[PDB]
Amino acid sequence: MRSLISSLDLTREEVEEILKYAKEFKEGKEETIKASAVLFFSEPSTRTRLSFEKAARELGIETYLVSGSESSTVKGESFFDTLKTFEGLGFDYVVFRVPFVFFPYKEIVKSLNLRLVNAGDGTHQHPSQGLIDFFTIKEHFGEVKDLRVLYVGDIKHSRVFRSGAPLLNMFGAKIGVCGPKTLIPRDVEVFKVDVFDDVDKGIDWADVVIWLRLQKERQKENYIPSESSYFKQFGLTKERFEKVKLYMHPGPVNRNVDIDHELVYTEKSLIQEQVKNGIPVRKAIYKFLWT
Amino acid sequence: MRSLISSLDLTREEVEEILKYAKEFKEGKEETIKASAVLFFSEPSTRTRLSFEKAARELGIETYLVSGSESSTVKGESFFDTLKTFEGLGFDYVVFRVPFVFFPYKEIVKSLNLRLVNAGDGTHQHPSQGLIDFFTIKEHFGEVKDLRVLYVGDIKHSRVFRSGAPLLNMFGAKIGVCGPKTLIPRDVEVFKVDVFDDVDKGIDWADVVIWLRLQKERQKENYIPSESSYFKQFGLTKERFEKVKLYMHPGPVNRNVDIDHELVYTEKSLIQEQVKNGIPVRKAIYKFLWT
Amino acid sequence: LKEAGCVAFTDDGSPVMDSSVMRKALELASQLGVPIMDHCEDDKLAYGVINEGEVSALLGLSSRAPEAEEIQIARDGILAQRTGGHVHIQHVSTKLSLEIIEFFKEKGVKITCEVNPNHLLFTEREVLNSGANARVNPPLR
Amino acid sequence: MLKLIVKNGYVIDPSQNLEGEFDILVENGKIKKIDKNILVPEAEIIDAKGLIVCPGFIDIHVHLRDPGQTYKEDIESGSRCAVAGGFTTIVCMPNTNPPIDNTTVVNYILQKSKSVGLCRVLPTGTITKGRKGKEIADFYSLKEAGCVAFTDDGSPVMDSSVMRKALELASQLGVPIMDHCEDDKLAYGVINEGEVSALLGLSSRAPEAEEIQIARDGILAQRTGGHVHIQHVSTKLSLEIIEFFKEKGVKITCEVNPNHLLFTEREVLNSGANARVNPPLRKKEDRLALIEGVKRGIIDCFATDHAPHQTFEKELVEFAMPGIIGLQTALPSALELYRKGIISLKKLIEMFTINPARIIGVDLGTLKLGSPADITIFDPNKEWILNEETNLSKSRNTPLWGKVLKGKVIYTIKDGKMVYKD
Amino acid sequence: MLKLIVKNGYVIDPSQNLEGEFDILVENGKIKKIDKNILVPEAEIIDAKGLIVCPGFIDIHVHLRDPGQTYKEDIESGSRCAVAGGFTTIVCMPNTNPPIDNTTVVNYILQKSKSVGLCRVLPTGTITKGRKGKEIADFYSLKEAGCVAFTDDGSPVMDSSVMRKALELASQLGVPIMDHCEDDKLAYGVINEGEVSALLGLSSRAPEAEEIQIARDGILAQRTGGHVHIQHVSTKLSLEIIEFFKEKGVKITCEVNPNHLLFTEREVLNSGANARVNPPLRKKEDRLALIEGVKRGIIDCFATDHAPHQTFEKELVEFAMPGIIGLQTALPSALELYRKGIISLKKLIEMFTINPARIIGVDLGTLKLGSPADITIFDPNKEWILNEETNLSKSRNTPLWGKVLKGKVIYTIKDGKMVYKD
Ligand SMILES: [Zn+2]
Ligand SMILES: [Zn+2]
Repeated sequence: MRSLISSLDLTREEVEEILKYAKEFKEGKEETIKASAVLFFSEPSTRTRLSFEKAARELGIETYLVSGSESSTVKGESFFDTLKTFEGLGFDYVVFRVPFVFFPYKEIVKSLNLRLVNAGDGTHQHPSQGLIDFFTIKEHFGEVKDLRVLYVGDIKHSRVFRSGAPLLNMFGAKIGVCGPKTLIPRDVEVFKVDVFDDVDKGIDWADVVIWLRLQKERQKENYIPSESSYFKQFGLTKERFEKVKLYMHPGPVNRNVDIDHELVYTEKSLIQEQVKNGIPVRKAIYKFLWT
Repeated sequence: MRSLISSLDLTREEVEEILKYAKEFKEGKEETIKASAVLFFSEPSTRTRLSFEKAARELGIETYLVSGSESSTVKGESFFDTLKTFEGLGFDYVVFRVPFVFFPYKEIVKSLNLRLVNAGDGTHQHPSQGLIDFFTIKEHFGEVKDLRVLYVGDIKHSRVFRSGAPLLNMFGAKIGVCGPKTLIPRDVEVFKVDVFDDVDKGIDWADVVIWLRLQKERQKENYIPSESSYFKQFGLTKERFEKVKLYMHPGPVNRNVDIDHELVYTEKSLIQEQVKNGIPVRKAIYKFLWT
Repeated sequence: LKEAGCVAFTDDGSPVMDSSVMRKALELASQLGVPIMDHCEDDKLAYGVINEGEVSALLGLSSRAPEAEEIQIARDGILAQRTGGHVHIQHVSTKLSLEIIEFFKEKGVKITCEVNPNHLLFTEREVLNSGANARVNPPLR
Repeated sequence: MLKLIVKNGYVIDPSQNLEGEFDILVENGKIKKIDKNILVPEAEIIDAKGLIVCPGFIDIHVHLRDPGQTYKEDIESGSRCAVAGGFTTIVCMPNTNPPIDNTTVVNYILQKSKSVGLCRVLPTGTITKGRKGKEIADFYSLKEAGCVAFTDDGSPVMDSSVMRKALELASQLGVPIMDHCEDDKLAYGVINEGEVSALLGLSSRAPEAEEIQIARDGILAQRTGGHVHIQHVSTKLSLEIIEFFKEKGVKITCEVNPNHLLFTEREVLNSGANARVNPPLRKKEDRLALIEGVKRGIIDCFATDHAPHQTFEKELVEFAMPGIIGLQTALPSALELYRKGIISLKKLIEMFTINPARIIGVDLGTLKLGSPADITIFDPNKEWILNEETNLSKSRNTPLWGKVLKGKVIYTIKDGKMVYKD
Repeated sequence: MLKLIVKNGYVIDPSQNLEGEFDILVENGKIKKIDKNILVPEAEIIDAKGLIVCPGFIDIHVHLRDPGQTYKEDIESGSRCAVAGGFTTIVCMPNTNPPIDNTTVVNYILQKSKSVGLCRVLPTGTITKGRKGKEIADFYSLKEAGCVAFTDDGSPVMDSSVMRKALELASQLGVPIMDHCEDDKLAYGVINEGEVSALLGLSSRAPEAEEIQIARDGILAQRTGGHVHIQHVSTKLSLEIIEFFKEKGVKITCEVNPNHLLFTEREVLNSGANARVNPPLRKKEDRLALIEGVKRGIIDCFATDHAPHQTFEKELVEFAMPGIIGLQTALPSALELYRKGIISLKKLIEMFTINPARIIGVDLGTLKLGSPADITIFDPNKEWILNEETNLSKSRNTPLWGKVLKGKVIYTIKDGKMVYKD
């Protein structure tokens, strides 16, 4: 049973093979995978769940949905027991999104006759979003090698950054981060990153900027004073628009916090392209794991 | 329209016929039932709903899900009106799980052009779990006749016990119960049961022990002093493991309350077998009612 | 209330849970020459729907313990003996209830009781034949 | 000594129907032989010529105030009073601080009592956590650690479902509930609702508070099949209700405080706060009812309710802590029932020995061959006074302080070892 | 035997500056004589030819989980691990359930430990009632019952006035405060704030949480004249701050967990939840700083922080209980400092014996004539593995599970009595 838990477990060859399938699926490739999948979205994320679900259904995979965990929290029941129940019910795939960090995972994954697809585990990994962001950048520029890719925002809590940065690094891109200094890990050097204090300097350096969703929670946690000050310091404002080359944004946009309400759909925006590329990348992941 | 509300309404012949189908479905029988089913899980129970849903889908039945009742509680709207709406929408089956006791039911069932499948009604009945437990025991021993089957825990609130005990009795098994004395009905003799005060004596007598899920609620209700004392008095501990012959557990395990966290998957455990047997038994129920 | 025409005081269909309240009501009512009519059913032991017996065990319907009634009858006979008030027990449904009432009558205590003809006709099994039309407080035993 | 002989004494073991002038041979802490004129060379000798020999007394109701109130009494001073009054087994109440509601408190008491080594101390646990009345305590862990009964003493359980649940769980474990019966809505004042409260205007505790809860407990014991033990009966109506349930085969037992046999509510006028107790001393009619209850077998045993409080807790009746001491004073108190031809001596002994032993389900209160050598030796006619010279309690709270007492313990033998000598 | 002789072994008593090949005569549980070739007819003999003989080890930081979590460990299983690892005295932490904040819990532990009879168990009390941080505990009753120090371990004291007050009251009583230094506003995550937290996104515990509280504690010890003992130093800045205050004559001591000497935050990548501990395993630079701290005398003693947790409490790092076991594993862990020529053998022994003895103010950790015969006998070169065959703890939570260890206890002697044999 093959699984996809972390971008750190992918080899170059594997990324090449996934992105090749993704491009074929984008170009109209059809395939039938005769399998069932449970979409276990303990943490709900409609956009991601619909994307995995529609990817699976277009491949002929029967999909079953557990959402909210359906009132989360079965007391006394582990994540392992839930997965083991899925195995007993005969599911081929489990696509899971959970609010905790699934670590360690190697030995648990090995003990299960399931193809596990991590759709986001806390603050740890979101491999398909990493791949989608990589694919989108690659579709635009041809190659990612030597590109200067800036992530802006809450790096510390970002499973999307942790999934994309290592993929981009593996293929020769240069990563930068910019955000509230309270939200940049002290050893962010593990990702081999340039650090900008000032988002304007970051924007001038970048070929492409990836605004990460700012969660309102960060204000109450004292990482930022307010959302509107965060927008002024770090967001894509109308003044910054003239300078930005190209930009992306993974989750749903927090308008006038991450990105100006007028700037979501522009000729410099690849935001809608990432939405479009999610299904073909997730079809490629199902296919990749069907061995 | 045939329905399955209660294990008390099943004749020997009917149980024989259901378990025959269940065994054929376990051995790989395929069948198409051209029908629609609504899964109406007012009380959510992911494991049971997935099992009924996957059973139905593998038979080609189109399934529709109403879960949480989707915010429960339509004020002024009865359970009858909901069922009558399902009938008007043309559903063939209604699989329902509700937090109240559906009683009386005979005359309501008679008035509806629907195949009703009780997936749990409060503290009353859960016929498919009864049958699954019966089937699992029978798969292991060949016959249930003369077996000593011990249920441990909250007998008073147990629809699983009320569904299984009469089936096992009908085929010549001997039932025992053991639990907090506050949770044993005073007239539990209606089920023709041996009563053990001490779970160790119960374990020595039993061929198979069925640990019933202890709900944390019972502590606040003063039926038990604490979950960890309950584990010590009644649970499957590591010391008890050496003495236990074989054991089962219907819902999700409340680890270190019902069963020690290390003892869920062992060579003496039929817990994962019950999960496995749920789909074939529930396929057999759909088939049984398709007349 | 007595001056306007009330002939007795009851919290029917609720029990009085505080014994001092029941004691006080008996004192004041006896001073006025009128009885207390009591719905005896301790609400900690009787909050379910039918008798705690074979039908509740079989079906899993919540139950009302016979002791809820007996405990309150005993309480009421003790209070009537100590206050000299007249208590009237509203709907006796068990044998132990009748043994306790007679215990106090034999002492000259002003305790009376009545029976619902339905408890003379029907048991808890009527729940299996008439459904909710057999639902009553205290239950058919 | 390997071997001990209690010589020349008048033996009464009611559990065995044994009376007469026998000697007793003790070996390895156990009753070896009972026989006319016994001798073994250099076996140790206790001379009981002119004295009564019987099984060691058992008091199923003692406050040792240990832990947490050990300025009133402790396990050592408690166990000293116990043996000085003929007791080789006592049962301590759980209203200590911290209360006996976890196994750490249980084990502290067992190990401390083992060190003091005078007297078997058997703990009870609470019915509810903290005795707060809201959540049932852990009966199972508590019973397994050594608790022999559950009580919320000196608080009542007000929720009947809680009491019903406690009886169910305790019966499942084979142990009784001991209940302090006094409805807190009817008993929150200081003395009996009678002539003294009317006269003086002191707040009162209605007799019905006790009776209501006794009736409740007998009904619950009948319906659950549990064993309830009524802790301190003080009225005639209480005894009529208990007998109503006994006559039905209900497992209901009761005990009497020798103080309710001696004293009425008028003692408040003579001893002030030293007559303040829960439940209160009632009227003459109740006192005589209790004596008749002891005579006619409704009351199963004597139990002191030894409840030490300091002198500063015993000044103005309104503010006094309720309780009377009684371990050292129980025997001579019981003995005036005997002198007044109300009970036989055998009957007196039953009520201190085999009767309380059967209530707590212990194999003691007996001189059966093979049973532990817990033996009491007394003089029914010897006079003394409980005062500063003779008091072993850290407290003095008794209406009998300074009165002449008749009947006294000469020896207490616990497991073949002498632990008290007059 | 009246008399015991430890024959043929290499004796090291650093407190007395004694080393060489001597025999030891023990009588009535005390060190009688130390001399070249000793013999007394039919005095009992222990043959220590080829082995190191030194004073019994003292561990001032052990969780016995007793009362209340005895599925993890108890006083007996704890005292077994202790003696199997050379320890004749251990100091138990107060974070039990119920916590050590009253004399009943203290006395339960003393009496239980006395029954087990292997190992001196010295309790500590909490700093605050319930370890809730709001009210100071009863230092006086607790010290008088036998507590040797006060700690809120494993919680920090967040209110500086509370810590100041605790130091004042404790110094008045002649006892130290043991502090778990980790500011709860800066340390509420699961692992070190370093490369592993950045990489994986696990919540972190800032090194400054520890340093801020160490600095605070040294300032308070200087101003109050109290003795503070820092429980588990894990960074270089921590050691620089401790030394800043030592150099001023401030009574501040510290200990190191052998696990912070062996392992960095990367062990989280190799052992998962078995590397989860408070304070966390830090970086390579901190590990080497600690070793230098041990070498240059800033760190006063080794203390295991033996912290048993079950396997189900050690799965996903996010949800794992913090703690590592280490009683049985301390000696061979320390011994690779010796093998790597970082510390002498004498120095190793000091840090297990007289150094911790002086921190808790106990007259142990010594083979002085007249002192109790607490003696440890070991083989610095003998190999073994901690696995199911050799583990005496009810738990297994250590990154050393299944690794080859070098250095092992052959005998543990407590009060002249052999209590552990290889
Ligand atoms: Zn008492
Ligand atoms: Zn610690």
